[PDB]
Amino acid sequence: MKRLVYISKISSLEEIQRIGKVSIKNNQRDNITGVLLYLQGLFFQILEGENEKVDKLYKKILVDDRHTNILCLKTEYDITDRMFPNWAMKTINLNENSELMIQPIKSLLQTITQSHRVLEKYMPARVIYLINQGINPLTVEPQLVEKIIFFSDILAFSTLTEKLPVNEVVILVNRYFSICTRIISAYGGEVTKFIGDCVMASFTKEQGDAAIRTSLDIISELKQLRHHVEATNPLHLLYTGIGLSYGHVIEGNMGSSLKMDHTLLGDAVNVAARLEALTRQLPYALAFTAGVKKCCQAQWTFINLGAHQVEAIEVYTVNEAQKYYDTLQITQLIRQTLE
Amino acid sequence: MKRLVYISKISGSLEEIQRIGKVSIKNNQRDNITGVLLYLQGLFFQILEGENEKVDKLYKKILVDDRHTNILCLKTEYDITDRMFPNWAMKTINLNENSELMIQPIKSLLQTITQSHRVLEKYMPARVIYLINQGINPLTVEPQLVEKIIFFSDILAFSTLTEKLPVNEVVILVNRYFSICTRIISAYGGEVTKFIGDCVMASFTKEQGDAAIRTSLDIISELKQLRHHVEATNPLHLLYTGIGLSYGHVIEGNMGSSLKMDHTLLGDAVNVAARLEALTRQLPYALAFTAGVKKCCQAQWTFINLGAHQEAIEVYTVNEAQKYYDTLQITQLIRQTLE
Ligand SMILES: Cc1cc2nc3c(=O)[nH]c(=O)nc-3n(C[C@H](O)[C@H](O)[C@H](O)COP(=O)(O)O)c2cc1C
Ligand SMILES: Cc1cc2nc3c(=O)[nH]c(=O)nc-3n(C[C@H](O)[C@H](O)[C@H](O)COP(=O)(O)O)c2cc1C
Ligand SMILES: [Cl-]
Ligand SMILES: [Cl-]
Repeated sequence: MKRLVYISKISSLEEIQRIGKVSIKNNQRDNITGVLLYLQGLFFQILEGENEKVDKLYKKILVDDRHTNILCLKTEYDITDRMFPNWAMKTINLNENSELMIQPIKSLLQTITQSHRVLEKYMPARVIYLINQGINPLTVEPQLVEKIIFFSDILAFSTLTEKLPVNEVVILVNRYFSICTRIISAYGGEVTKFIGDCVMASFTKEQGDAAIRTSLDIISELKQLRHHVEATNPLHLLYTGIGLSYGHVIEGNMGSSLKMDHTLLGDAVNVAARLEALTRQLPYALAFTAGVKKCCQAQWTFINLGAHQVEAIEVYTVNEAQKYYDTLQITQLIRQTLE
Repeated sequence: MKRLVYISKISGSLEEIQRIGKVSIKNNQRDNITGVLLYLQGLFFQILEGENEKVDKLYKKILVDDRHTNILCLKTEYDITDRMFPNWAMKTINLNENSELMIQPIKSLLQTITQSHRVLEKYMPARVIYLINQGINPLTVEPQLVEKIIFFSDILAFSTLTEKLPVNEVVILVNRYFSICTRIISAYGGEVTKFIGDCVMASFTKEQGDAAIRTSLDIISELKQLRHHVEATNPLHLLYTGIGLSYGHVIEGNMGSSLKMDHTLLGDAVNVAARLEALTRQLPYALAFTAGVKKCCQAQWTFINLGAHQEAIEVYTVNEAQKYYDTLQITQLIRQTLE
């Protein structure tokens, strides 16, 4: 038996009662007990029952359109007892509870949960996934894994920061991060960090083609954006270069009780970064290693760009990543445009 | 009138908890402070309301109390119209001793969300924790151009250490290095912003020039003590660092999309500090910084000019940062030891 807890965000009061009625019916049939609280636009649900049976329900609740931003906070895998043996699904509306002695607990709960939701927006997606799976991020051991590492950043970003107002730079950076995160995630990748204007992400060794396609789609969407906007919009000057590496990296949660983070340790991270920087002096906006190339099964036109020093290593690209522009001219054009 | 909420962990008894309750009633009666103290599973929740001078005066007293630790103020309300608890000088509730069944769901939800909250706090940038502690929602703060000293430190010959050490040995070594850097940076008023691979990124204000140099020297010194504290079979015996400091304008604030948010620092100084840390590999000093950092220093260091490096930039260090070893020889030692 196992018991899990999740919180969610509500997307009218009668419909909630309908939910509760359905749950009472469905859960008694499956020996599932639990509770549904709601307060100030948030849902709280505890569910317990047979391991297989709770999972089917949770999948239904996940795809349910009535709530969004679902996060499973805790899972307990071999519970000796149930917490609510008699409740198929007790609905408790903490909004219309006016009892004074419950008001401090209720107020603290709302404050702490809202604060928790704010913090969730800064978490690495890999930690959120771990928590959703019932794994303690603080105790899980890091592992060596084979990964494709993705690095991209904004062309001539120092020139742009030098010549643009604060809000313009932030709007531009936010648009860039938005387009990178959306495309990376669409292809199954995971964004690791933003470092300045750099986007760091990782794909699995089975996602070589997806990484190439992510890189091409980001470049392609930037080119569209550049001719979507007027020439007074800074977005008209947004270009990117992309580096990809493949290797062994130690993935996990690192640090101390004072400060934690999710990190990838290994040479491939630095190689991807150097390759991304190398695209400035290349006729292509995407550079990757032989290891990345070997993870690809599609019929790309790989182009060998010789050995370069980051030891020297072979550097490849695909034909479709070729620049329709000259890079040095572009940075000068950016400089002159901002005069 | 001011109302604030905070949570804390108990350091290190029912009669002692009730003694806290009685002292608070007396003092709060004196200063027209009302509120609620709540205890649950080694955790403290307290709500305090009153006029500004008195609640701050009490809060400073509460921070220094040795009975609780890891104090975080979650919300602050200013010039409030009403009191939330007009009639309670200090109502102490021990939810551990509450056996009521109807309260058990809310009590369980509070414990779970608070414990998850404390875990999430560890992953936050120190600037976000700071903003929350000031009763400011970090998500509503607008980015600002500010003058910052940027700090970068990483592990020497880390590529060799990852290649030749087991995963668990690498993790113990990186955790200890992160543990040491975070403690010292934080002790000196610096803010750790994130870990990138084996690198620690932090920022200091322009008024903390000496504190940043002292932070760097202290980390180096503590690594030196540790290297001779341990046996030669311990990976910690081979742990060295290089440190880079830069000074310049950076944009600070929340950036990204609905898919991924983060606290980022945008600016030329971020890249410069990273390159200077890497530059220490080929210098007889473990610390390298720009001229702007040197101008932020009021203490009488022996600054040493290491010329210009790559537009070129001028590099400085302090005589105190000199290595008692040759760096190439130390790298060869690291590889020869691991055979
Ligand atoms: C917040 C929330 C909690 C829910 N909890 C339960 C639950 O505990 N048990 C249950 O059977 N259904 C629950 N539901 C939704 C129903 O599973 C779903 O609407 C219905 O069962 C679909 O019926 P079907 O299986 O015939 O498609 C919940 C929905 C929401 C939005
Ligand atoms: C969790 C916790 C909550 C506390 N709350 C209050 C409080 O609300 N009011 C108060 O005067 N002291 C509170 N105290 C303790 C104060 O520091 C107290 O005034 C101190 O222990 C004794 O003060 P005194 O030396 O001036 O007599 C609290 C302590 C703890 C650990
Ligand atoms: Cl693929
Ligand atoms: Cl990382």
